[PDB]
Amino acid sequence: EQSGISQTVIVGPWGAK
Amino acid sequence: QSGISQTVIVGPWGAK
Amino acid sequence: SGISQTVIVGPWGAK
Amino acid sequence: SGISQTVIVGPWGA
Amino acid sequence: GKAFDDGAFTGIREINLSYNKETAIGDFQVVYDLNGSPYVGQNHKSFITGFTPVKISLDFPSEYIMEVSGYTGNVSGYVVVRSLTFKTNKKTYGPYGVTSGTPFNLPIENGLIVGFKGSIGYWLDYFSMYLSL
Amino acid sequence: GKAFDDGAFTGIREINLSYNKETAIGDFQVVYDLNGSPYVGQNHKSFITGFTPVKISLDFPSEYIMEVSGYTGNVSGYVVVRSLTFKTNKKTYGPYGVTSGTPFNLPIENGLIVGFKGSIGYWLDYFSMYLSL
Amino acid sequence: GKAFDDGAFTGIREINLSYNKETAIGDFQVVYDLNGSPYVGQNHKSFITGFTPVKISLDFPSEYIMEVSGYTGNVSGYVVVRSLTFKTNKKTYGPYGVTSGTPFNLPIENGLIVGFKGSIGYWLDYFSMYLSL
Amino acid sequence: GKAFDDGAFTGIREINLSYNKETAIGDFQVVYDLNGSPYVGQNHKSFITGFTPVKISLDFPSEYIMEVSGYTGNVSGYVVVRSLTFKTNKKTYGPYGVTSGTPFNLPIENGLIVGFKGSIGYWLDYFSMYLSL
Ligand SMILES: CO[C@H]1O[C@H](CO)[C@@H](O)[C@H](O)[C@@H]1O
Ligand SMILES: CO[C@H]1O[C@H](CO)[C@@H](O)[C@H](O)[C@@H]1O
Ligand SMILES: CO[C@H]1O[C@H](CO)[C@@H](O)[C@H](O)[C@@H]1O
Ligand SMILES: CO[C@H]1O[C@H](CO)[C@@H](O)[C@H](O)[C@@H]1O
Repeated sequence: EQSGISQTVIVGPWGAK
Repeated sequence: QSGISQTVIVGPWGAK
Repeated sequence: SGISQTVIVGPWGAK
Repeated sequence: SGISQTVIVGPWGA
Repeated sequence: GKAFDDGAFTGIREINLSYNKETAIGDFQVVYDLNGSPYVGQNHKSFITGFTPVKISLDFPSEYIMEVSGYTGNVSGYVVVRSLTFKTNKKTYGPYGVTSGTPFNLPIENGLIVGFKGSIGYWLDYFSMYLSL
Repeated sequence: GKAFDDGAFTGIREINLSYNKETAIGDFQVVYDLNGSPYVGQNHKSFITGFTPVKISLDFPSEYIMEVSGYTGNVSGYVVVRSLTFKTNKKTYGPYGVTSGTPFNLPIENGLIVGFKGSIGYWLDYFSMYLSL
Repeated sequence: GKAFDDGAFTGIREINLSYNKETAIGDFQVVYDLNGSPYVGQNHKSFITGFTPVKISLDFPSEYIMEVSGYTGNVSGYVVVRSLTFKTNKKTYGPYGVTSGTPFNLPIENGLIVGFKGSIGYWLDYFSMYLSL
Repeated sequence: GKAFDDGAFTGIREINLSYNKETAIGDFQVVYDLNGSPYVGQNHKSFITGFTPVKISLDFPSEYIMEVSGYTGNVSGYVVVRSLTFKTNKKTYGPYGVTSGTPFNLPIENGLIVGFKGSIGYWLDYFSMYLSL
């Protein structure tokens, strides 16, 4: 599974879960 | 550029 | 996964 | 700086 | 509310949000940097009016955000983002909103914020940030 | 007291810390994954003793931390991390310590914590995390 | 010639280049993916015309380039890129151009090409690639 | 041959390899940097002897590799790595081994080589490189 879509680190979410 | 690899760092928490 | 990934180029040589 | 970076390989050619 | 996801970019040039001192954050929009060209992100609008607009124009690329902090809490029964403060290497923008409730802070020691995603109904319900080197 | 910086690794196999219900977090040590093998991190110890040790053994690589949170507050004149909580995709470990003071939380939507840095005197004064894909 | 730098994106959806069986690569344009939506890149054109245009449409995001290779050589006294071949996890596109001169190849075991830069005069003189997870 | 995969690190401090001009590259071993500490990688040994030892001691972190190039070709019926050359921002080390066969080159504009993996029998059969910011 490698996708052609580049990944990025994401932090959160803050607020309603 | 440095010859040292870098990475994302978050914080600090606990006072600056 | 729980394993950090890294870009890898190659291989150069056989296969 | 405020500009994101990325690994770059090359160049190939002249 | 309506979920949004700007995606990741090369950096941040300007942030345009709106807030109400008695409620929470409303509109949220960002002009990112996409490999040297300003990228006008879509405006993510609150379903209601009544907010005060704020324009945060950074001196990109020398100026960049080093910490994002704020407060979450209930408004009309909804857990929302009530306040936001953006701190860069040059100055502090905010607090915008209502500084009460549960605080939160994301200090960045190394790296950059390069995108926002979240959800907005009457207010900003929640948000997340893309981080990169 | 004494600053520490483990730097970055490939993942996390185990966290070993200690705390005291009268005060705050004391020792902190991590067994990291380094390219498929365990790497035993430096043990960062409090200058004092009398703490309760706890071991957090993660089922690496399937289990990984998705959120870190806790409390910071005054302890005999120092503002330190009084409590820590680690939530993985599998379960929650903690709270360890005393849940009093102002809270903080780092939820991760994509990526991994791959290292820890900070400072410990009598207690854990502060800490930062390395994040990576 | 004219130097170009597209910068980095989130992936590649299409490559449109042109070549001439007697010389080398001429035009080069990429339709990138930018956060799930197409981003039409700048068309980097030769100072001359008469080339054969080619379109490489990738089944993004399932299909992606795994190896780029080709040839550099002399054309009227200039060392330029005479041929290119893009191999994805699904097929091979090319060779386009004259497969003569010195070969080069960039196999990628893990990661993605997410941008291009280089320079084009009468022909593609040289190029580099942005790589990312 | 016997496969090897050192994995990824913080940087490179020294490379210890061996070669034979009649044949190809033989031994390959690397002292990497692991968060400020030298990490002695395992010595991936050729099944046979008679090689000429080469030590490339980099002035880390000031000095770092900017390009790795070489040649692949047949020796006793096996397609292997016959030669290697390591160019840094300060010096060029090599070529080690005969420069015949199919050339290859990996120039790096931005980023660092941070690991090596491959396979060694009588000679280096193939290898890949970990790249990172
Ligand atoms: C009052 O309800 C609206 O506003 C809240 C708060 O923003 C949203 O959570 C909700 O889905 C609706 O859009
Ligand atoms: C009592 O003082 C010690 O402990 C505190 C709390 O850890 C540190 O901040 C301080 O520098 C000393 O090391
Ligand atoms: C004929 O000269 C032009 O074309 C060559 C090859 O493309 C370039 O190198 C050069 O600078 C000019 O632009
Ligand atoms: C003599 O054979 C050995 O050496 C060659 C060249 O390295 C390998 O390809 C092969 O599998 C064995 O390990």
